[PDB]
Amino acid sequence: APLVQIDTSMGSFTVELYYKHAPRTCKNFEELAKKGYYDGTIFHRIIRDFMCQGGDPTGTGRGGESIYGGKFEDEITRDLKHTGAGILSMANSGPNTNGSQFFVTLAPTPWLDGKHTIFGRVTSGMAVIKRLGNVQTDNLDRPVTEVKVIRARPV
Amino acid sequence: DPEELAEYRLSKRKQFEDLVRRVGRFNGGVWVKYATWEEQQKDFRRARSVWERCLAIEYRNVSMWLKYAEMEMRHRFVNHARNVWDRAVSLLPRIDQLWYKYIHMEEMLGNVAGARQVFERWMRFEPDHTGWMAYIKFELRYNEVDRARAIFERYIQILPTVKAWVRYAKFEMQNGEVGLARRCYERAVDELGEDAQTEEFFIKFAEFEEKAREVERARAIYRYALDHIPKASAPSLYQRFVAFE
Amino acid sequence: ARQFEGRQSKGIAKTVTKQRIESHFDLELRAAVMHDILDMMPEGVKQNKARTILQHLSEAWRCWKANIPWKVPGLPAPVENMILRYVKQKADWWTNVAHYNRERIRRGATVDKTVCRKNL
Amino acid sequence: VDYSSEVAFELKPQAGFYSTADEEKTTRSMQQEFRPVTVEELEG
Amino acid sequence: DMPIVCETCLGPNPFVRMQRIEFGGTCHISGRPYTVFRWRPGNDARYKKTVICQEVAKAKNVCQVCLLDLEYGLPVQVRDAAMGVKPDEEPQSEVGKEYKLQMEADASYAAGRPNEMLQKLQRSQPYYKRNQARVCSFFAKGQCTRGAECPYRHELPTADPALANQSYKDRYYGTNDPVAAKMLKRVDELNKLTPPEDTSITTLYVGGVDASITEDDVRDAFYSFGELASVRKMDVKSCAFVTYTTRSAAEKAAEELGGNPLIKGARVKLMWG
Amino acid sequence: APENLYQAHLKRAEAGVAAAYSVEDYERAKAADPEFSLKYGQQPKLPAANVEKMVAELQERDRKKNDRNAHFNKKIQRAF
Amino acid sequence: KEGITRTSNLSAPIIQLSGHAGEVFSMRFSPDGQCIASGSFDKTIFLWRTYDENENYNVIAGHRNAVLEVHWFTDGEALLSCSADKTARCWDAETGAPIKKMGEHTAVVNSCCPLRRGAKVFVTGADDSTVKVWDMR
Amino acid sequence: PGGPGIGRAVGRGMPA
Amino acid sequence: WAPAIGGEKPSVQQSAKNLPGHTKLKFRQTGQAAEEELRAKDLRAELEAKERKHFGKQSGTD
Amino acid sequence: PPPYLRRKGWVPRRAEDFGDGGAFPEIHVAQYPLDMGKGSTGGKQQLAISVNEKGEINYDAVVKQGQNKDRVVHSDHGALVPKVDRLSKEALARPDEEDVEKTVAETAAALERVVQGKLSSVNPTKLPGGPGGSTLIKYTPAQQGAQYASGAGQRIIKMQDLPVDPLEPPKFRHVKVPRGPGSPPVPVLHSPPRPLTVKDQQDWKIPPSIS
Amino acid sequence: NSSAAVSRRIASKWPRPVWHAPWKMYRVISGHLGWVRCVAVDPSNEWFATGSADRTIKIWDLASGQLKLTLTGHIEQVTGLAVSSRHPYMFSCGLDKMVKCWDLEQNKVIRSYHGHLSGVYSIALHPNLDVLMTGGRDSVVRVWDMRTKVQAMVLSGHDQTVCSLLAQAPDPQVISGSHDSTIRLWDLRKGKASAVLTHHKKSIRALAMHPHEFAFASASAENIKKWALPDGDFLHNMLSQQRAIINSMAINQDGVVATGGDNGSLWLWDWRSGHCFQQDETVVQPGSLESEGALYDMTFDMTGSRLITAEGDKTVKMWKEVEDATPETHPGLPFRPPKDIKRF
Amino acid sequence: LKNHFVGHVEDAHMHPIHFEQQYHNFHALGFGEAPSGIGVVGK
RNA sequence: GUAAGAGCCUAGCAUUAGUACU
Ligand SMILES: [Zn+2]
Ligand SMILES: [Zn+2]
Repeated sequence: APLVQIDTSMGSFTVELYYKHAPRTCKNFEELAKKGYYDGTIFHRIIRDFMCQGGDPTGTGRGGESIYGGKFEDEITRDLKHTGAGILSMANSGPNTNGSQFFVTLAPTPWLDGKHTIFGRVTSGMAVIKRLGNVQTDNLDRPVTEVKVIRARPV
Repeated sequence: DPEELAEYRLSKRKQFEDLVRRVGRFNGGVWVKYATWEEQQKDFRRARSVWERCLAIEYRNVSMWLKYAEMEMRHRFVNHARNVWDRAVSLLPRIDQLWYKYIHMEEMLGNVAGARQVFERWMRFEPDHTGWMAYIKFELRYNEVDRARAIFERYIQILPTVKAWVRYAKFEMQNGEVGLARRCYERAVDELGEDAQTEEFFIKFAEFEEKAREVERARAIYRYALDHIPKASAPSLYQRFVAFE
Repeated sequence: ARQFEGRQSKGIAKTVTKQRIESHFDLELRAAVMHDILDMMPEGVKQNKARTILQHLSEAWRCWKANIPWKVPGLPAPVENMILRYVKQKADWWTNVAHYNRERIRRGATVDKTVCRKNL
Repeated sequence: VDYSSEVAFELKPQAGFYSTADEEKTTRSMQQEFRPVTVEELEG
Repeated sequence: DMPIVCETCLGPNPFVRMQRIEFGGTCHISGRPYTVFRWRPGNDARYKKTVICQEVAKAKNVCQVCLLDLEYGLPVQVRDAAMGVKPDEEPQSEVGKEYKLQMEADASYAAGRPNEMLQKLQRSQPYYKRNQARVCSFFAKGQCTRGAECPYRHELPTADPALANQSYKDRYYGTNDPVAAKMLKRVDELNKLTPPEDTSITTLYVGGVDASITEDDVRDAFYSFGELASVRKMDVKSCAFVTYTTRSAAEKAAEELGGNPLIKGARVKLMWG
Repeated sequence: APENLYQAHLKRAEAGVAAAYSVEDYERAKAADPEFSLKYGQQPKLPAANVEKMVAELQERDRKKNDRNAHFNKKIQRAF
Repeated sequence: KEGITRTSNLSAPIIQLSGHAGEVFSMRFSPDGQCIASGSFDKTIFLWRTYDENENYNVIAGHRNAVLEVHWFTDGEALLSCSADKTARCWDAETGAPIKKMGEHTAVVNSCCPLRRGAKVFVTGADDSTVKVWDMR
Repeated sequence: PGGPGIGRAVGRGMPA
Repeated sequence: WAPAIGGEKPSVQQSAKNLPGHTKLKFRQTGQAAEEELRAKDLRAELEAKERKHFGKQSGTD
Repeated sequence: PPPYLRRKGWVPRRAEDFGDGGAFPEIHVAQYPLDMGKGSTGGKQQLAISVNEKGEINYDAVVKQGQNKDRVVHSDHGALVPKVDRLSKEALARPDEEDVEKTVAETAAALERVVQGKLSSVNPTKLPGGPGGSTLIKYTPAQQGAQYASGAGQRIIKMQDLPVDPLEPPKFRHVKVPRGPGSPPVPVLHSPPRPLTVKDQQDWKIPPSIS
Repeated sequence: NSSAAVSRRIASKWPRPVWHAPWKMYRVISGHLGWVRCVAVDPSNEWFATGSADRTIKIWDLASGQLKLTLTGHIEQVTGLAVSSRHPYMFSCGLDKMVKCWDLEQNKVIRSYHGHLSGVYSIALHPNLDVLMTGGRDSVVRVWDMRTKVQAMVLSGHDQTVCSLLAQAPDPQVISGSHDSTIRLWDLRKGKASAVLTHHKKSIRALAMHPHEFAFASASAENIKKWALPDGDFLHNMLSQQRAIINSMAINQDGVVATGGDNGSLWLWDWRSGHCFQQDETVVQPGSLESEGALYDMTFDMTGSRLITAEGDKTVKMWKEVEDATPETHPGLPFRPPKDIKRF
Repeated sequence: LKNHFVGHVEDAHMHPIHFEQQYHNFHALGFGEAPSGIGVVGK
C-alpha cells in the first residue's frame, strides 16, 4: 500500500510499501509510521555503498519492536531481489527474525537476496538518500552527526 | 616542458619550503606567494595544502580566506570554494565581507537558493542594517517581494529602529502599496512605541503622507511631531514644515 | 646517549646566564612593548606599525643615554607615553646595574674585564 | 625532501558539506597539462 | 598488544609462543622505533619478526611480517591495481612521513566487495613454505660443514635474479615491486586469450561445462557482451559453440571470460572456436 | 571604505545579475526544482555555463586591475 | 541514570574481587552471607566482607599448595580448606589461626563437603580413589 | 589483619 | 618578532639538576597558617587589631 | 515510471528512468539510480546537516571536528548574548564537595602516573633486569578458515617479553619534525566591529623613526 | 533568543547592584626600585609579598606595611607570585624564564622549575594538588610537580603569551588567558583544552575567580566578561568600559571586583550586576612620569577588606573600605539598567 | 566493532602446564587440541 | 690569509621481509 514518508534531519524522502510480495512487512511499516514510532529514531548504521539502517528507537541498534509484539517472518521471493539503490528492506538477525529496523540500500547488494525481506523503494527524494549515504560516520558506521528521523507517516 | 620543468619545480618548491620554514610563521606574505605559484603550476592539491598551512598558522586573517576561496573559485572548483566559504564563515561569522563574497559566489552561479541559505545563516548572526538591507535587495533582485517583505518583518523586529521602519515603508511605497506604507509608519509608532519619537521618523512620516497627497494627514503629522518632539530638536522639523506650507 | 640517540639540540631551555643577561633583557623588554602595542591599537588599525614603535623605543633609549631630549612631532601620545615608561624601565635597570657594579668594583669583588669598561 | 613526489607537509582541505570528488579529478587533469610556459610567466 | 599478522605467518599451531621485544626495531617504512614480535610459525619454520610499525601495518591492511595485504595475501601492488586506487600519496621522505604520522595521531579497505580478480589470483592453502629457513649460504658456495644439521635450507637459491633485491618501502607502497610485477604479467597473459589471425572467426568455444548448465543458461552468460549469432550445445564433450555477429563482441566475451569464469558454479574454460 | 567598496560590491552584484542571468532563466531553473529545504550540501541543478560566468566575471575584474630610500622620502613629502 | 532496580546493598551491581596471586579454585559465602572465603592456587585463603568495603580483612596461610576447595562450617566461624598438598585444614575465621590439620590422604585432596545438620563432620575425596569421612573432635 | 585484597567496581567486558 | 612556542623511548640523558632533591613537601602545620586552623579564627579581628595597634602606637598619643 | 505491479517487461536504463530515484526489486537487472553504486563511492565523506523539528539547519559540523568534536565550541550568536537567567548566586554554584573530591583524586592519580613516567622512564640509572613474564592472550583472527591454524578457530598466544641487555646503549636516534597544524580552529565570537574613525586612523599614524 | 528580545529581558530583569561601601587609598609604600609587578597575600593574612622589575621579592607586613624582608634570586623581573595555602612555600616566576619555590622556613629558593623557553608571565597553584602552573611568552602552560620539579604536563594551544592563569579543584582545573585573545579552559587529566573562549577582542591580561561562585571574570583592554563554569558560558560584560588595558583583576567575597588599568585607573564593580560603583585614578609617587602609572597587580587580603595594588610608579598601595559608609551617605556611581536595545 | 584490528584479542588465564602441553601436542606431534574447546586440530 | 661548505671518484654501517601457475 502506497507512499509512506520519512522526513529526516538530512532531508525528506518517501517510500512506497509493496502490497503483494510482502504483506506482513508492509503492514508493519505502515502502522509503525502511523503510530509515531519512527520519530527521533536516528539512522544509527550508515555504511557507504551498502545501506542506511534505521528504525531502532533506542539508538542502540539491538532491537526495534513490531506490531505483532516481537519477531515475525520474512517474505523472500525469487521476485524481490536487491538490485539497486533506494530499495527499502527489513533488517533481520538471521532467518525469520525481523523487528522494526529497516535499511534503505544505496547500492546493488546481491549478497542480501535471500536473507532480508524487501518491502518497497524510495519513490521521491533519492537526492536525500545519496546525500545521506555519504555522511560522516565513525568506526562503527555511526553517523558522527546524528541523522534523526524527525517524522515518519503515511501519505 | 618535460623533466626540465619538473626539476625547476623541485628547485622552486625547495626554495619555497626553505623560505616558509624560516619566515613563514612570523611574518605573513609568503604563503600567498607559495600558493599562487603552485596555482600557476596548475597544481591545486599542492596549492590547497599551501593555503591550508597558511590557515593552520593564522585562521583569523580574512585576507587569506579570501585569497584561498578565490583561487578555488577562479578555477571552477566550486564545491571546494563552498567548503572554504563554509569554514571561513563559520569561524569568522563577524566579517561581513566573508558573507558577502560567499553570497556573491552563489548568485554568480545562479544558485539563488544557496545564496539565500547563506543569507539566512548570516541573518542568524545578526548583521548590521547593511546585512539585512542586502538580504532584502537580494530578494528584490529576483522579484521576490513576498520574501523581501518577510525579511522586512524580521528586520524591523531584530533591529527595531526608525531606520528599519522608514526603510520598510520606503520599500512599500516603491512596491505598489500605499496603505501598507501608511500601515508601516503606524506600526512603527505603535511597535517602536517609545523612541520612535525622533526627528527623521516624523520627517519621513511627513514626506510619505505628502507624496500621498494627504496633506491634512501631513499637517496632523507635523503638529503631533512638534507636540511630541523636544523643541530643541524642532529647528529642522520646523523649517521643513515651513517648506511644506 | 648523545652518541647513540644524538644531541637533543631541540627546544630545551637555555638558562639566562651572565653573558645572556643584557640581551635577554632586551628580548623581554621588546616583547613587553609589543604586548602593549597590540593592546593599545584600536580595533581596526593595521597592526604593523609596531616595528616603527620599537625603532622609536631604540631611539629614545639612545637619546636617554646621550642626554638628548626627544620629541617626535607626530607620535600619538599613547605610543609616546608607552615609550617613555619603557625607556624609564631600562634606565632604572641600567642605572641600578651601574650602582651595583660600582660597589663591586670599589670593594674589589670579582667583576669581568668588560664590566670595568662598561661601568666606567 | 622530494617536493615533487610528495606534497610538502600536506594539509588536505577538510571535508565539508559539498562533495569534492569532481574537483579533485579536474585538479589532476590540470596537473597533467604541459603547455609551454616561460620562466617569467611562471614566476609572474 | 598483538601483532597485525597474516594468519599464514602464524603457522599451523593454534598455540603461539612469541617473543615481544618492545622497542626492538625501526619500522622498515616509517623508520620509527616500535615493538617487535618474533616467533616460530611451526616446527619446520624459522623465527620471523615483524618488519613494520603497527600503525604503518594497519594503514595499508598489510601483515607486519610479510607486508602482504591482510585479506588476500597478495602484494600491495596487486591489491592496489585491483582496488583501482590512486598511486600512494604518502610522503617517501621520513621528515614527511613522520609529519604525516604526528598529524594523523592528533585527530577504505574493509568496505569493498570481494574483488574476483584478487580472489582469482590468490593461493587457496597457506604459503607455509614462506615460513621456513633461508638457504644455507655455505651450501651454495659448497663450503657448508654443518651437514644436515644446518638450521638453514640445504638447497640452492632458485630465484629470478632481478628479484631477490626487493625493497621494504616498495613492497609496502607498491612501486616497482618485482613479485607483483611478475604476478600482473602472469594475469596479463591469462587475460591474453589469443585473438587469432583469422579475423572472421566469430565463434567462442566453451569447454568443460558440467551438464546442469543448459544452453539458455550459457546464453544468459554470453548475451551481455554482444549479439549472439547462434549457441550450440553438445554435452558429449560437455562443450559449446557460440557465434556472434560482430568480432569485437566476441573479443569482449574472450577478454572478460578468458580468465576462467564460473557459470553457476562450473569451472569452465573458453577458447577461440 | 567598506561603504565605498560595499556599494562597489552591490555594483558587482546587480551588474552581474544584469550580465549573466535572466528572469525566465531563474524561474525555469526553479520550475525544474521544487526546493528553493533541508537540501544543504547537495549541489543544485544549474547550467554548466554558470560556472565560467562567475570565473569570467571575476576575471573581468582582473583586466581592470637609491631605490628604497626614494620610497621612504616619497612617504614624507607625501606626509610632510 | 538507568535506575534499574538495585537489588542488593552492594555499592555496585558487579564487583570484582582482586588481591589473589593465583587461580581461584573454590569460594564460599558465609552462612550469614556477609563473608567470602576464597581459596586460590596461591595456597592462600582471602576473607572478604560482602558489604560496605569488600575488605579482604584477613589472608590465612598455611597450606603449601593450591587450596582447591573451601566451605564454611555450619556456624560460619570455622572454615574447612582442602588442598593439593594432601592436607585438609580447619581454621577459625575471626582469629586467623588453624584449628586442626588432618593430612591422612596420600594424594591431592580434590573435593570436600562439611555436613550441614548434625556434628562437625566433613567428607573429603582425593586422588587415591578413597572417599574419607572426618569427624572434628 | 587486613590482607592484600581490594574490591573495585568494574563492568563485565563483552566479546562481540 | 615571534618567540619559539614551547609545546611538549625517553632519552636517558640525566642532568645534574634533575637528580633527586627536596623529595618531600613541607605542609603547613598547626601554627603555620594551616587551612583548618584558619577557619577557626576571625582574621578581620586580628587585622583591625594590628592596624589599630600600628596606627595608634605610631601616632604616640592617647 | 510505471507503478507497483505495472512494470513487467518495462526496464530502466538511465537516471531519468527512475523518476526521483529508488530502484526496482521486481526487476532483475542491476539498476543505478542517481549513479549510486558505480564502483567505489569516492573519497572523504561529507559533513551532515542537522535540521530542527521546525526546519532550522545546523552547520556546526564544519567547526565541531577533530579535537573540536570533544570540547565546548561556541558557534552561534546566542553564545554572545547576556544570560540573565544565570546571574544569581544560586545559578553559579560550585560543584558538590564530593564530586570535587573525586576530581581531585582522579587528577592526582593521573598526574602521578605522568610524573612517575617522567621520573622513571627518563631515569637511566634504573638497573635493567629480567624477562617480562608470559601473558596469555586469546586471539581470534579476522580470517578463520579450516585451513588457517590447521582447522582450529582461535589462537592462544604466549606473549613473552624478551629481556633487554643491560649493556645495550640507546637503540634509536631521535627524529626532528615541524610541529603539526594543531587542533582545529574555533569560531571567533566577536561583537560587531567597532568603526575606526578616520580621526582614530590618524591618531595612530606613527611617524617613521629617523635615527 | 535575539539581541532585541534579550535586551528587553535585560531591561526588565537585570540584577540590581548591591550597595558596596567605597574604598579609599590609605597607604603608599615606597621602596621597590622597579615596577611592582606581582602581589601575593599569605593565607594567615599577616604579610604580603611583592615581586618587582628590580628583580626582588619583598615581604611586607600587612597591617603596618613594613618591609620585613627582601628576597633576591631572580635575574629579571618577578612577574608572578603565589603563596601556598598548604605548604610553607612561595612561588615566583620571572622574565628570566625561571620559576622558583621559596622555602619560607629558610627564606631560600629550594626548588626550580626549568623549562619555559621565554619569560614567565603567570603562575597558579593548584589548591588541592601539589602542582603548579605557569604560563609565559612561549604560549604554553607548563604544569609542574611541586615536589619532583618535573614538568608533568604542557597545555598547548595558545598562540601568544599566557598572561593570566587560574587554578581550581573542579574541572576546568586550569583557566588561562592569552595574548592571542582567547581563554582556554583546560582538562588537567587529559592535557587538553576543554573549551576555547574567543569572545574577547584584545588580550586577556587578567582572570579572577569568584571566591564562592562557579564563575570567573576575564578582562581585556576592551571588556571585562563574566563566565559561568564548568563550560565557560558567557554570562555578561561589565556594564561599563574601563577604557584601559586591564592588567589586574581581583574579586572579593562581597563581590567587589577590582580592576586595575595600565593607565593607573582602578574601578570597583559590583559582581552580579556588572555595575561599577567606583572609579579611581592613581596618584603616582613623587618623581614619577604619569606615563609610569600602571596598576600591575592587585589582590585582596584574606578577609577581603584590604586591596593591595602593585603599581608602575614602584609603590605598593593599600585600599580599605570606607565601611563607615552607608547606602545613603555613599552610594557611589549610580545604576541605570542596560535599557538599550543593542547588537551583541 | 572488533577489538584489535584484524580480529579480537582477548586476555586469557590458564595454568602454565596447559599452554605448553597443547603447544607441544600440536607443535611436535602435528595434531593437538583446538584452544577454542572445539575438538582437535590437524593430521 | 682564515677556515666553512657544495660536489666528483673511490669510498665497510645497518637489515632478516619477500620468490606462486588448470
Ligand atoms: Zn604475515
Ligand atoms: Zn649449511
